[PDB]
Amino acid sequence: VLDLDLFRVDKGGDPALIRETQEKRFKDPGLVDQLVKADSEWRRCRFRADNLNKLKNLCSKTIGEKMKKDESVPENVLSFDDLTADALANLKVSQIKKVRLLIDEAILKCDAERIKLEAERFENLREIGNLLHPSVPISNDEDVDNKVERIWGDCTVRKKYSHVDLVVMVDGFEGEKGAVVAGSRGYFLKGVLVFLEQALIQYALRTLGSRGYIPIYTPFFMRKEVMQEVAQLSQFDEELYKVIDEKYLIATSEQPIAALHRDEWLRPEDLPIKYAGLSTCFRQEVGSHGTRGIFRVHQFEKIEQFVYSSPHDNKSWEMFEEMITTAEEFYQSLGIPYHIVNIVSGSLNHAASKKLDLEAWFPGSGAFRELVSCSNCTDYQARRLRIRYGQTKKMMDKVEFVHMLNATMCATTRTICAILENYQTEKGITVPEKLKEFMPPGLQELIPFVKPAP
Amino acid sequence: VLDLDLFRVDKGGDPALIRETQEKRFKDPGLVDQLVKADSEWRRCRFRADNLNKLKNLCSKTIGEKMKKKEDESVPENVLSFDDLTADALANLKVSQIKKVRLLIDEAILKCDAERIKLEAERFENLREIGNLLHPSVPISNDEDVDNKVERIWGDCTVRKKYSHVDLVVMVDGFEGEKGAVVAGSRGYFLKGVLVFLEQALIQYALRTLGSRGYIPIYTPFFMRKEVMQEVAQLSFDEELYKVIDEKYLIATSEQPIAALHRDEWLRPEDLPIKYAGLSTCFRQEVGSTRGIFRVHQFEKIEQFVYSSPHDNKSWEMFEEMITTAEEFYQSLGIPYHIVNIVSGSLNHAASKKLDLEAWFPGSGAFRELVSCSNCTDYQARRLRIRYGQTMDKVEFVHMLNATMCATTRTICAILENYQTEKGITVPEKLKEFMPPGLQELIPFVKPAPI
Ligand SMILES: [Mg+2]
Ligand SMILES: [Mg+2]
Repeated sequence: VLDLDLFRVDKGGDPALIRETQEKRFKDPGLVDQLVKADSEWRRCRFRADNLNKLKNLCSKTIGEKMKKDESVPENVLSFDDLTADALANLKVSQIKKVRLLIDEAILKCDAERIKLEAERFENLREIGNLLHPSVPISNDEDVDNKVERIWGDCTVRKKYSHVDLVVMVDGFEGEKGAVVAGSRGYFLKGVLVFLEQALIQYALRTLGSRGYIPIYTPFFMRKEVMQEVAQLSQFDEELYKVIDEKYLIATSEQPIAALHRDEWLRPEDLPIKYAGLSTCFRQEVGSHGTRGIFRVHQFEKIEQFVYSSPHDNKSWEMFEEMITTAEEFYQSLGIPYHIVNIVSGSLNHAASKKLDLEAWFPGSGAFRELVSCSNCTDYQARRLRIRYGQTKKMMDKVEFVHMLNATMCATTRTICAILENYQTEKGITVPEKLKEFMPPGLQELIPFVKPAP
Repeated sequence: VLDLDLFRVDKGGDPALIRETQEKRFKDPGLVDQLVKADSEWRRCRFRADNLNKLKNLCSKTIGEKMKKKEDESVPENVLSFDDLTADALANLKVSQIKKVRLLIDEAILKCDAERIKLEAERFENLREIGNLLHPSVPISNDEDVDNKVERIWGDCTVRKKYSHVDLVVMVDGFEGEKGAVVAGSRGYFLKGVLVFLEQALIQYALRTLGSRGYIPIYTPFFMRKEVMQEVAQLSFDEELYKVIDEKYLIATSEQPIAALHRDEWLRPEDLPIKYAGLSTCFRQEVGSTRGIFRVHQFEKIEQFVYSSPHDNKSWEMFEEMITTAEEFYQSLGIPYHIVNIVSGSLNHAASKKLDLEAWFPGSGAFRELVSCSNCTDYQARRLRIRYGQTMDKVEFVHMLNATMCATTRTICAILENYQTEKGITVPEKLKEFMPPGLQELIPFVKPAPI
């Protein structure tokens, strides 16, 4: 969520800049005007209600000195404007009472507004997205305007089989009974594919590990209270699962890891802190209808990159590029062709300044499909989670919050499909060099077709 | 659930033995008698009704040949019986006699619709509560602590070492349980760094070991639909699992999804044994109520699931292979342990026998179970309807055995407590190959102990 001081010109903000961003994503720019308005009303109330406190006091102190010594009149010329220490000392105690009653009744009307405002403010702030990097293509149309930045390896080449067939032909896949047991799209992974996935996971962990990442195995479900801080409203509907306190099944490894450092002060010598998330992830995936394979599925393992960065100096954008670079070199090494894609503003979620997708070329399917997504969220989440930049070297008006980035480096199911269609040959699927050491004996070299293709 | 013919003496049964068993288990010996009664009442109704009918036809048959070939008294008394009314005695009784005898047979025909209800009532209710046959070796007691039999011991289970698994897990900087309780709830945890690596080593080592002994590794869904989770899982809906919303449950073992894999199938005898190494993350609510990774709500588990032939000793030989395979595993990891034969009182209804491998924790000064192996014979297979062969005469069911070979967090604790030293945790030889460089000799203590 954005700093409120950004919506206040007297605090150094530019409501105009945010109005304009709200336009670059495609969303209501008035959502800003309503926030400023409600914020201003909020702020005037705190001011006016402090005046009323003084007027009430003078009232109760004077009704104080008059009971140092029933009888009534309607008697009001007094608007609170005309009300003075002397003006009231000339009045019957019954009249000063009916005035103080008009004050405390106004002081309460403030508290009523303030309350309905504090919310109308927070409901609006939640729906206003983060500032965009200048490089983001401005469009609402994802397919036409996503912009291809780099290409690598041969993305033309066509091969014989789709990954749907190949998971059967090597007999690593039970989708019929998986569909009975867990519901639609449920699956079992058999044999070679289990050993293959373990190799991927090992190679990824080794990779990130030696680049400085700390492998971390997350809990798979989060408290509903911590979840609301790390995700958005369109998350709790589209894909998350409800569990019974009351908890949600994590859709990524970024959720628990963000909440890991919550309400804490990270020291600059310690940044950047890089984690390699290892988790099983669950997505309800509403909107994806259209039959089946292991590619789009409700349950899978991910290896995620999560980085805590300093706010200053562009160290977070430097880290951002370093993060997608790590992702590329991983797929480079496994010999998967891909192209990097800069996602349009309309398709970014609220916390993202910029998003890069690495999309692999699937030779069998003859399509690009997304293996990786990479985001810089700057301080948007950090400020909700209160993760503060912990500098000891000077004195500060307001604290600064760390930058947070997350990339999903490897989603085992999708990556496996990618490997399968790219390494597929005749006898079977060739095992990628970088994975051989991680396969069991007899499974290095090739993975044979044991069964015919549908 | 038991084969109904086991209750029927003339079907080869021994209802005494089943009673005796139910005694040995300490469950209710009565539930047998009830069902022998309801079963017999129905069958008696039925044999009467069927056999009383077989005579009514032989009444009409030889009554047919009578007027056709050639040739008025009361009913002769020496024919009314099942055994005394036979083809011959009908001839000497003429006809218009046979006619009247046939009216007495029809007066005695009854409907069993009333008795059937009662039988099915007993089956649906009681059958599920009569436990499986016991292996001769199962010690008979209801008190585990005193009467569990220790069959074997390996390595030195006396030895003490300085720190428990609770401290080592901190000292290696492998655990954030403070901040994992914030995120996931009570007992929630993060595993980090060296311990994420140790565990991937274990999973790799376990799967090589099972894979090269002929097991097919299988990665199951981590949740199943409420409907199917009911149709499969053992009486122990004891543990409260977890609920997901779709109406789904979070699995507590791989055993449930896999069992559900072969449900309602006929299995080629040629193919058996079918051996699976199940690999899944498991979720246990009720962790039992000072926080380690030993008792937690979520952990990875590698399980052995075997389908076997019902004939001869095959499943009991299989049972021994399985418990052995595990011992050898913990042996190669250099983990001291003893095998425990679990008493009759404590067995699940489906278990014929259960062996527990309990490793020794030097730091803690305690035995804690890393492995449990059970042979359920055809008990569950019969309910799941997983059939042996013949894809007519009496149907047979496969035997099913299952053992959890490695529960990663528990195993990891055993390794730490046993391999601890002054400098760090020595890496166990068979694991070295699977760890990253810098981790192959030793896992260092980078933090002071929580003292
Ligand atoms: Mg996607
Ligand atoms: Mg446990």
